Amino acid sequence: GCCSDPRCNMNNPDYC
Repeated sequence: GCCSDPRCNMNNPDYC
């Protein structure tokens, strides 16, 4: 999903 964007990444802790 969002491994490069840390914001999107932190928004969805269960996934990358």
